[PDB]
Amino acid sequence: PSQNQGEIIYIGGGAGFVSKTLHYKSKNRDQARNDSFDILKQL
RNA sequence: ACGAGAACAUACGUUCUUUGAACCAAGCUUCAACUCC
Repeated sequence: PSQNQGEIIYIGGGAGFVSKTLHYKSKNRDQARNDSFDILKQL
């Protein structure tokens, strides 16, 4: 389902952690382990 | 047996007349009712 135009945004319907945040800038790996530690280490 | 004796510096009279504590000025700026399992 991408890319259609693409004019798509996520409105806050419980769309997810990575929808609400911004820090998948600017690589796949270090940001994934960063928020991995950040949310699911302290919980 | 005094340059002395007697003699209110007194009477009358509004600190009073006219005068906006005013003029200008957004309770506003930035925010996802949300994340996780």
